[PDB]
Amino acid sequence: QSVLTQPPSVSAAPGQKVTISCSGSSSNIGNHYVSWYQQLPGTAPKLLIYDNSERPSGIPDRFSGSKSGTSATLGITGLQTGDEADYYCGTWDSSLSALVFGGGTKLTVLGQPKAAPSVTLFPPSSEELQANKATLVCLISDFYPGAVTVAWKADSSPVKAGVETTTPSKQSNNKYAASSYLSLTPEQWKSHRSYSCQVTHEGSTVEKTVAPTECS
Amino acid sequence: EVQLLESGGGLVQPGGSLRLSCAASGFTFSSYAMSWVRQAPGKGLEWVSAISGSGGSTYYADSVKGRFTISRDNSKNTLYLQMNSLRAEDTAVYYCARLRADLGLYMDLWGRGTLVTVSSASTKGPSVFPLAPSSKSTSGGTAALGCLVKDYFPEPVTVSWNSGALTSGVHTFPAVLQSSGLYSLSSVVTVPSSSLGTQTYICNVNHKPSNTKVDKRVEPKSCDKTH
Ligand SMILES: [Cl-]
Ligand SMILES: [Cl-]
Ligand SMILES: [Cl-]
Ligand SMILES: [Cl-]
Ligand SMILES: [Cl-]
Repeated sequence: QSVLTQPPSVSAAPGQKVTISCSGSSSNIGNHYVSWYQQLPGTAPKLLIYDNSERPSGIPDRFSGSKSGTSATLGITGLQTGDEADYYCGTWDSSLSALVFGGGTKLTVLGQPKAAPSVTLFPPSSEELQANKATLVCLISDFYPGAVTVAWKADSSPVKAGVETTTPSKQSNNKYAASSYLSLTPEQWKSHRSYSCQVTHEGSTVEKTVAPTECS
Repeated sequence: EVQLLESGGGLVQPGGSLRLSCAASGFTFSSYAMSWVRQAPGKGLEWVSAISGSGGSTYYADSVKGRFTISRDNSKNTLYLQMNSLRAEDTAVYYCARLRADLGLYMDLWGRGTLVTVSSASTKGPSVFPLAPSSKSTSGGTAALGCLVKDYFPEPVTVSWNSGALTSGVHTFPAVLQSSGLYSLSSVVTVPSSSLGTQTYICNVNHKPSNTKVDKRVEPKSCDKTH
């Protein structure tokens, strides 16, 4: 995925402080200046921090950056709901000859209780199998904060091909849901003993498993 | 004040070509290196290409070398990205960004983005498959059941349940763009397991672009002993 490593998710209540780390190597953060980009939901990224620790006009001093060795850190004090966003670190990498980014961190400003996800896994319907297709549908519901990681397993081996996953969005009850799809051929579906949808939320992984030969 | 505005985004087939522009205003365009950055829907930022103030120097991400060509016209304050041999993986919002280099390299000014969708698809109504309630859910309490609305183009579809008589516990998800070049979404509802013998559950899927409406009955599976 991305060259720089960021935590997927950080959260704290309004008025608290958080830090978001960015881990790299000599050829990127080690030898070059780190910038930070803020992406508010449904907007283009914007420059937050440049030259490791400098603020553009209009960025308040609640926002700070530092770099040491092959790591960088963004600090946010006096957290407020308007800070809720995806944050990306960036730098130059002299070894890839490329501007590189971290994978992004979703910052949640906590406004409701934390809730571990419910995970509902549907095997391919008889009807879809008879149309010669096979989709596993992993429905992930009633969680907060709105940030998950989804991994699919065929028996015990990871599957990366045929995977599509939606960005969490709010349910009527104000908690988050998200969906993930694993697209197989009927041949692939029938030729494994089981498939699993693994969801990682905060300090929990919840995994559901279905089997071609079992009534799910 | 300084601004960037991308255009040229839209639908193009695998193997096809598309050209994006960006118009700059409020500064001396020729004084600044320029950058394209993309973001597949719900994924991270990915740098694509950069170009020196003059044009005489160009840079590319490995993934786009020999397919994309960045260029600019300083007389028209315009940046271009010509994309050729497009692939499904090139599907993304493309942002133009001003690249500063005074001390470190960073992108201080961004456009609003333009979406590029790479699919061979044309108008196609959905297939609707049942997401039958788990046989382990149906013994008591509640059960999740749904509809998988698959293989349609373009967006959107709207989903109701029992012709709008059932709204509590309903969640319709955003669409994904599959490797097929077609959209899929799901709608789910939680219902009393006791009702499953005797209440009918029908998703109602409307795809106005193909004038298709599909009503799909969702029932317990044959293999489920409860039914
Ligand atoms: Cl990267
Ligand atoms: Cl669960
Ligand atoms: Cl089954
Ligand atoms: Cl200027
Ligand atoms: Cl500059």
